Amino acid sequence: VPANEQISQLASLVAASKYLRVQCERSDLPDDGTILKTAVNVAVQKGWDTGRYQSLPQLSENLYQGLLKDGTPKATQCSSFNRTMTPFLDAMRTV
Amino acid sequence: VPANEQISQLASLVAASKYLRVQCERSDLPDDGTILKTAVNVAVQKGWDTGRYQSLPQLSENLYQGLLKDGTPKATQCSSFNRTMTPFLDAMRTV
Amino acid sequence: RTFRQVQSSISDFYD
Amino acid sequence: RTFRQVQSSISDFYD
Repeated sequence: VPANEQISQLASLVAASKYLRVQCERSDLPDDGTILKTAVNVAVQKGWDTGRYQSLPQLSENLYQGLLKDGTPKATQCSSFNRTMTPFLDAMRTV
Repeated sequence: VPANEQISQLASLVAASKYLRVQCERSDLPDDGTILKTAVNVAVQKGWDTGRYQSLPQLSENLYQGLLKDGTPKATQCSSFNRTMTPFLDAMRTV
Repeated sequence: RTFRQVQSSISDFYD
Repeated sequence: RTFRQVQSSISDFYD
C-alpha cells in the first residue's frame, strides 16, 4: 500500500465527507479538521506512516473542488457517497 | 404523553426518515418496514402501548407526501433532518 | 407547512 | 471525472 496511494485514498475520503457535509447537507458531519484527524487515525489503525501526509490537506481540498465541477449530478454523487462512506463516518463519531 | 401524540411524533420520525432516504439520497437507510419497526421499538423503550398504532403506517405515508409538496426546499429540509434525526437513525442500526 | 409540523414533532420527541 | 476517481479510490480503501 504505497504512500502516495495511501494519500489519494485518504484524500478521497476527506473530500467525499466534505461533499456530503456541504452538497448533501449532512449537517450531522463535523468540521474539516476533525475530518482530517479521522483519516489520519484511520491510516494509523492500518500502521501507516502519517509523517508523509504533507500534501493530504491540499489534495483533499483539490478533490473536493473537482467534485463540484464534475458534472455528475449531486443527487447521484450523494446516493453514492452516503452509501460508501458509512464506516468512515462511524469512525468520525469518536474523534 | 397521550396516544395520539405518540402517533404524530413517531409518524413524523418515520416520514422524515423516508424523506431522508429518498429526497436526500440517504442510500444508507433501510426499507419502510424496518423504519416502522424502529419507531415501534422506540415507543416500547418508552413503555408505550403500541397496540394503539393502527393509523401509524398511513399517517407516516401521509406526512411524507405532505413534505414533498411542502415548498420548503429540499436543501433546507435535508439540513434540518440530517441533524435532528441522528438518534433515530442510530436506533435503526440494530433492527 | 408539513415540514414545520414534522420538525416540531421530532423536537417534541427528543426531550 | 473527479467523482469516478474519488468513488474508485474509496472502493480501493474498503478492501
